[PDB]
Amino acid sequence: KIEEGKLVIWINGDKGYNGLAEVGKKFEKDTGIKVTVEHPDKLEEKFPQVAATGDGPDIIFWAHDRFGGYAQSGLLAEITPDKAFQDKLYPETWDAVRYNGKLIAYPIAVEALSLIYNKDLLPNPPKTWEEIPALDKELKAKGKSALMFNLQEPYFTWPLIAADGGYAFKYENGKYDIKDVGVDNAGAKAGLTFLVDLIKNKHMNADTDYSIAEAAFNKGETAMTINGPWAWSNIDTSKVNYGVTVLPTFKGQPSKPFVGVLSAGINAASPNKELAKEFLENYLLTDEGLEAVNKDKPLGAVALKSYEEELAKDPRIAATMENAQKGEIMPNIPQMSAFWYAVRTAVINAASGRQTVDEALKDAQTNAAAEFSLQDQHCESLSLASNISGLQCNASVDLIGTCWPRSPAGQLVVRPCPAFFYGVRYNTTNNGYRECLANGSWAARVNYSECQ
Amino acid sequence: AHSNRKLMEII
Ligand SMILES: OC[C@H]1O[C@H](O[C@H]2[C@H](O)[C@@H](O)[C@@H](O)O[C@@H]2CO)[C@H](O)[C@@H](O)[C@@H]1O
Repeated sequence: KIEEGKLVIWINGDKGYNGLAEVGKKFEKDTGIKVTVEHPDKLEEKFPQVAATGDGPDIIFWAHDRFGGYAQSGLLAEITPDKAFQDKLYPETWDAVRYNGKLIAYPIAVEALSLIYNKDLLPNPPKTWEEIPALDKELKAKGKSALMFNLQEPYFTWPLIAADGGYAFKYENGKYDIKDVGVDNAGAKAGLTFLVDLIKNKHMNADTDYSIAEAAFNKGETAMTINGPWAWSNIDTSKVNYGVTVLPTFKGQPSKPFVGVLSAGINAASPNKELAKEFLENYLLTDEGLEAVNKDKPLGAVALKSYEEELAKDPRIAATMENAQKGEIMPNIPQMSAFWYAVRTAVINAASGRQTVDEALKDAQTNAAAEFSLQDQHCESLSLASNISGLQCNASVDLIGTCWPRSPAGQLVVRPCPAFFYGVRYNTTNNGYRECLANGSWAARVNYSECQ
Repeated sequence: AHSNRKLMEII
């Protein structure tokens, strides 16, 4: 249900979709192809759902990290530009959009989070994070808040968590180690501890999301925010006298923003592949094409050599890139979505008080690694019916903590009924039955109707 | 126990 002879593009909401729409109009009456730009919610999870059944957009615009995941599902068509086109862009930005050696998207621009401050409210910005509590109770007197940023997305809070010692996956021998997740070490705790300290002291609202912190800075109510290059145009509309600068440093260590490369991937199920190609290559990735989007919302540092020479002299890009230099580029492995979600959970729970940091982070460790919880790791080993020819249900646990050992498919598995003297678990003469199904998955339901 | 019979009926 995604038609031919027309281009439908999906970009994030905060990006320059209007500038991209202007590039669409230029392309519309140059060939004769209808180009329309949409910006839907949860776009980065919508796409792998709609496109997975042949029906996504033609082009999708996201940070390079999500693309690795999509690539694996084969939602993205592999793009082959002649080596002569690849010269227009910086050679290293092509690596960002590489998965299994296949080039999967076109690198557009580099964005990293920067500390934006109000030159008027705060003349000299804070070098460290520890001085913010001190420099808030000062501003709170004069009816203002010191620091406000989106606490709802991990992309924003992670630079702080990462500052001391935290990281996603350890880069070992030209690769990423997926069992090794440092989302919960000493440095990661110190980061999230101090972040909660700001909430459980009324320095920052744990409610605060994007448009809230966005509107407040533009009204002139908050001293500092943390945002990306896209944010700059609304701060211009409001005509605040502002400065983009390096993020504060926590425990002497610099803050480590994860750095994204905005990329454009072509939908595999799309029939308009070459049509899209000529749009991106010939129209979008060019001086005017990138100027249009940058006119709408600033892109950060672009990947296009020619245009970047110009953007380079902008003092705001200088600070953006100086921040990116302290941080790391995102991995584009599929385990990233797990990591991101693993942290969203943790930061949310810690913020609301739902969990103490150590608890929230231990869960985050489990989630990002995608392993069993401490409680359940002992099910892993179990497979009391094994050395298996054919399909299997892998050792799993159910919602009571009953291990279901690895079994060949199409077989009724039996395990003793749990019972509980208060917390204390024990086994009865009775049996819980569960079928390891013919297709290799455990039956959703465990028949526990005999343990009375 | 009780909040665990309730669980086991659903589970
Ligand atoms: O918050 C986790 C989120 O971070 C990244 O998404 C960013 C994106 O890179 C930015 O350009 C901007 O639009 O904000 C987004 C989130 O607020 C990751 O790319 C994404 O996987 C992850 O969900």
